[PDB]
Amino acid sequence: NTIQPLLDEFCRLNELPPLINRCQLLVDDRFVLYFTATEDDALMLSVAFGGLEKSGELRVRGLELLARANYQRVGSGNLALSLAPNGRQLVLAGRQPTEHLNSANLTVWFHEIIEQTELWQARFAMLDQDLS
Amino acid sequence: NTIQPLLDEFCRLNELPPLINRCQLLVDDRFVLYFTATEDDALMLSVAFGGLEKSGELRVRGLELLARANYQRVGSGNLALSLAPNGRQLVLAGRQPTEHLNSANLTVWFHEIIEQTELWQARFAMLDQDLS
Repeated sequence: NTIQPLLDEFCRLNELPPLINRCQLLVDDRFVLYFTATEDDALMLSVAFGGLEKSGELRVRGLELLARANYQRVGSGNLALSLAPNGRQLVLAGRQPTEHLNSANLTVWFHEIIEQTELWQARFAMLDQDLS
Repeated sequence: NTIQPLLDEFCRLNELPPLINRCQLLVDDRFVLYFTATEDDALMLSVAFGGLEKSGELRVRGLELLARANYQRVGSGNLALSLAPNGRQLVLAGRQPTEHLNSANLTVWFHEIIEQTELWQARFAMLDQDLS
């Protein structure tokens, strides 16, 4: 119904600190996942996993990867890759109506986005892994 | 397919042809809207509304607009912009499980993707409107 009871049950089941506007939770000592209650009865999950180079070929390479990655399916909730307004931060986010959410599949969705984060962080970091 | 009756009721509700994998519907004599049954028991709407310049600074400006577009909510939240595998076509597309899809909310969605299509077509075309 409302997000707070579902988040409490979610936090209980997976053993996570309490959650509050929006709230955040640190995951695996590595990512900050944000939990936002939209206006139209949906819960958004968003995570910043990296950054785009400021300029040059490396920016363009990351930009071409960004643009194409959203064509295939990224995850549940219409998970999508994007760039924050500062032009630098790489973000994975999606939202789902709270009406169809309960603790179990909120838990599968949490594990899906963490999984996809790690894969995308890896892929973007591998653009600049060559040493001369 | 299991969702053919819903589509046929959605069409017939909206004065539209019946629909065939995937179906294509020509909308307002301007857009070819695709309906796809995904392998996730989901319905995917997709529309190609334009294309990125093949190369040069106008391509990069299109890529920058592409990467930022998906940070905001597009429509409700179940729509994202992407570049097609061919690297040219700009695509608006979103997924939703058939589970709760009814003819009513498939109508609100179908009007939303067409509306967002018109918005983003205009925005990308405004990248190249100055004449010297």
